[PDB]
Amino acid sequence: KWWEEERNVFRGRADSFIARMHLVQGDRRFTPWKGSVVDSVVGVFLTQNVSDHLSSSAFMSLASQFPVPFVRSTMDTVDWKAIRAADVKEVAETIKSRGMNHKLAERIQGFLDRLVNDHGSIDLEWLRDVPPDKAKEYLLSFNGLGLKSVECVRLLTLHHLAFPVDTNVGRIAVRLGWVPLQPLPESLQLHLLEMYPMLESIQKYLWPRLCKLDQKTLYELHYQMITFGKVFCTKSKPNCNACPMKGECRHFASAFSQLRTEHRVYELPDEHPLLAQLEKREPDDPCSYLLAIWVRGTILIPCRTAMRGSFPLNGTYFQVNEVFADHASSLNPINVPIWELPRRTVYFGTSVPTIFKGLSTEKIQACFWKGYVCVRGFDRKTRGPKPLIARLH
DNA sequence: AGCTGAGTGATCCGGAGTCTGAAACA
DNA sequence: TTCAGACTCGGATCAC
Ligand code: SF4
Repeated sequence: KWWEEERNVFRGRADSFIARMHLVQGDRRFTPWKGSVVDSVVGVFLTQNVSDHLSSSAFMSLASQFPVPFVRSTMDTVDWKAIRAADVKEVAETIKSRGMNHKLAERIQGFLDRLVNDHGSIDLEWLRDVPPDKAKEYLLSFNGLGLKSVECVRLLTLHHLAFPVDTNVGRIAVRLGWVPLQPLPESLQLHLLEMYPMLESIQKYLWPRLCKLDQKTLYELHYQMITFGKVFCTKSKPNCNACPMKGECRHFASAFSQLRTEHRVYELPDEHPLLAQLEKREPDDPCSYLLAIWVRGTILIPCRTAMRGSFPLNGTYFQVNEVFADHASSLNPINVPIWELPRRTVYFGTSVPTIFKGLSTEKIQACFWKGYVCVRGFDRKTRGPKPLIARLH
C-alpha cells in the first residue's frame, strides 16, 4: 500500500509536468510514422553515442547511399540486402561524418549476419506478436545493445510499457524534486550542485514508480522531457530562472548575437503552383512550407514531407517546428518576381541548445507557436544530407 | 584461508562542434 | 586579439 502512494505521487508529478510544458511546446500528441522495425534497430545502433542531428544526418546518408528501389507501411526505406553484400570500407566511409564508423559498421554487419543466419530474410515485424518480455530478452540478447537501447526501441516503436533514460532524462530526474542523487546510498553532504556523473542504473529505483501508466502518457512524457532538457536544462548554465519549475526545481533553490540568426520571412501556402516540384506535401504536419527572402527567393521544406515520414523511432529525432534546407534552392536560388503572406521567423543555427541559449521565456513561446528551427540542409535529387549553406549561419 | 567474485572503474572508439584559458598587447 | 587542447550527445573490454 505504501508502494501505492509513491506510485500516485509520481503519477501526479508527471501529470503536472506533461501539462505545464504543454502550454509551451504546443501539441506533442502521438502521430504515427511509417517504416519497418529494422529501421528502428539500425537507428538505435546509430545514435548510440552521438548527438541527435549528427545521428539523423548519418542515417539519411545511409538511406541515400543505398535507397530501396521504390514506386504504417512497414517497409524498409533502405535495401539492407545491399549493405549485407556491401563492404566494410565503403559503409564506414558512408557514416564517416558520425565517428566510430568502423566499429558501428562492423556491428551493423554482424547484426545483419546474425539475423540472416537465424531466419533468412531480413524481417522483424513478428516482434509485434510475441509478449513483450521475450521480445525484450531477444533484442537484449544481441551484442552492442544495452538496456536503454532495447527499452527505447520497445517504447517508441512497439508501444510497450518502457521508459528509456538518456543522459537528459537521468539528469532531469535527479535534479528536479524527483528521485535524489542518493537512491541506494546516503551522501547527505555535498554543499554544491556540481552534478557529478549520476547517469547510471538508477532505473531499479525509478522504474518501480512508473510501472502502471498509460502508453501515450509515457510517450508524451519522454518526448516533452527530451525537448525540455534540450531547451531548458543544459549541463552548462541552465536558463533556470526561466523554467516554470523554478518554484519547484531543487537546483534552483540552491541559488534562490552569434547564437541565433533569424530572418522574418513568409510561409508558403500548400497550393502554390511554383511548388509543383516539392513532393506533394502530406497532410499530417502542423507546420507548412517556408520561403527565405533576402525577384529573389529561397524555399524551405518540412522534415516529414522531405523524408515522406517513415523515420525510425517514430520521428522523435526532430522538433515539431523543424524544417530542411533544399540544397538546390541554396546553390542557385530561384528568382521569383508575395508581401501580404503571413510573416514568420526561421531561427537558424547549428543545434537546439545553441539557438535557445540566453532567450527569454516569451521569445521561446513565440518560436514554439509561430516559429521554426533549421540546423541542416537537404538535397532533393539524391535524397541525401549535405552541409548547411554558409549564406545564413 | 586462500580462493572466488561481484562490481565497478577507469579507459576506449572518433569526428565536429563549442568553451575556455593562456598568451599577448594595450 | 589568436588558439589549442579539453569537453560534450553507451556499449564493448579489461583490469582490479
Ligand atoms: S528550474 Fe531551471 S535548472 Fe531547474 S529544470 Fe527548470 S530550467 Fe532547468
